[PDB]
Amino acid sequence: DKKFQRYLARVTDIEATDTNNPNVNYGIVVDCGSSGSRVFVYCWPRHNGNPHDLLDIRQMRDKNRKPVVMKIKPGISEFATSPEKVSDYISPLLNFAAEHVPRAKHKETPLYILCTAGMRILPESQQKAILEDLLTDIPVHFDFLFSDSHAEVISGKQEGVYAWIGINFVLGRFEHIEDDDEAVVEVNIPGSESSEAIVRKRTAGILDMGGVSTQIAYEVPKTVSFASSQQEEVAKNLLAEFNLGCDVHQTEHVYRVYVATFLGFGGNAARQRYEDRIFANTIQKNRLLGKQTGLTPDMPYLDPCLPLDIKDEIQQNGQTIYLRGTGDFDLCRETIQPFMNKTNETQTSLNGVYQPPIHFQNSEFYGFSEFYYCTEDVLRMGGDYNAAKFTKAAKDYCATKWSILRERFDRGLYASHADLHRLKYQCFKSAWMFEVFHRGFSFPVNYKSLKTALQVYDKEVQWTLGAILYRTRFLPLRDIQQEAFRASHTHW
Ligand SMILES: *[C@@H]1O[C@H](CO)[C@@H](O[C@@H]2O[C@H](CO)[C@@H](O)[C@H](O)[C@H]2NC(C)=O)[C@H](O)[C@H]1NC(C)=O
Repeated sequence: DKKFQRYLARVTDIEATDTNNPNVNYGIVVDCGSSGSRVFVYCWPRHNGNPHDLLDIRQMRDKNRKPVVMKIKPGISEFATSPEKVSDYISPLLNFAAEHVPRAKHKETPLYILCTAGMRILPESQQKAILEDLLTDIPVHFDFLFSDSHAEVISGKQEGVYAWIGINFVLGRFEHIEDDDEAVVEVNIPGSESSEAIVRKRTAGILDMGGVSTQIAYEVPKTVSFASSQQEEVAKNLLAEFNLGCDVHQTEHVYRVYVATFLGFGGNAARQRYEDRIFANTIQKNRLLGKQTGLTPDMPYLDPCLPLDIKDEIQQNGQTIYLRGTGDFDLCRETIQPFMNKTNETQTSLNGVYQPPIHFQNSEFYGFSEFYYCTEDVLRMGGDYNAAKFTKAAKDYCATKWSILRERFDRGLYASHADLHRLKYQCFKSAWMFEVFHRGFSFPVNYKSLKTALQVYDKEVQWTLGAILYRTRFLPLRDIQQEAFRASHTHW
């Protein structure tokens, strides 16, 4: 009903942004990643004066009814030693934005340049060099609102928060009241009595398993009781407390969000760590004294995490170890358990990192990247996750002879996104996905509220959307509280 209407509205309301309307305002965000940089132009109409409503921010739409986006390579981090050269590298992006945003609105349009992993690993001295060249150079060539705070290297925690804001915004979870169809939660605002709890729309957490890293972000509605003051020190760094509303004295839009990123716990990284131990363990006595030493193709290591009868090899330090897949999904899950790096500490997930309790019976999550590729690309069951249906299909895929899988791949049976790498490593990654989810993060096997997906309302999740939404959160104060800040004239 209201979900279908919102679903239908976002897909069909793509009419080009009316640049001739003086009541539209604009904002610009640059995502400075490692592989490159992208710019997004967002617009919104005048705020309706309701303190409970956020801005109606949307991607700008050109005359062709396309999102106003441009991308360039290879990224800003490459100029670690050429900071003076950086302002010309982002010039194609700002000229692109200046074209679409009306000249009259440039002075009132903010520009935000937020850099992620590419700049995080540079020496701090060189990070500051790049920001300063942008800060001193851009204001002369463009009229956008650009200050020291507008150019920044954001942390991975901030990136997770912004992405969490982005998805919940498009899903309408910050629209309050009219939650008649949607689910609601009881919230304890940080630093407030237990009887001051409020009731508002439940939010959706995000699970993202990339090639290298796995990320998890969700809201912690209820007060958390920590076991140790030290545990709280760790949790401090994994918890974000912010206010999305314009009134700092209201609490309706105050959220506590947990964000954790696990380097080396992505699908591909896990497979590499697994192969590393197979390679290292060649000189273990059990491997040497058996017939799975792996030193020649006639005595290969039998890998249950590979499709049945596939022949693979590990090359490292000039040596070579030969493998043969036995396609045992359940045995693969047991083998890769150690690589989650779980400890015996309570309230911890991967790598012994603290995790706030999840109200599983009253929660929902979206699964991105491998969570979707491992359910859809070959198993063809993306969307609502069901452990029983997934484990069965995953088991059957792994037990299928490599030649049969290979023959089906050539006939086009699988998703057009699936390549031979997907066909080969689906088994390991499906089992890794299953274990990270159900024993890494401890989601119940019967969990019914996970939806794997590639996009939401037929559009990619823009963490830049959560960034613009957070940075512009006070603009509604103009339309609303003009009186509160009226100048007081003195009669001397
Ligand atoms: C998983 O845990 C293992 C240890 O249980 C980590 O391996 C250690 O990494 C440190 C680097 O900080 C080395 O100094 C140790 O020698 C390693 N020990 C062993 C036995 O290899 C490993 O880095 C962890 N994995 C991830 C992805 O964090």
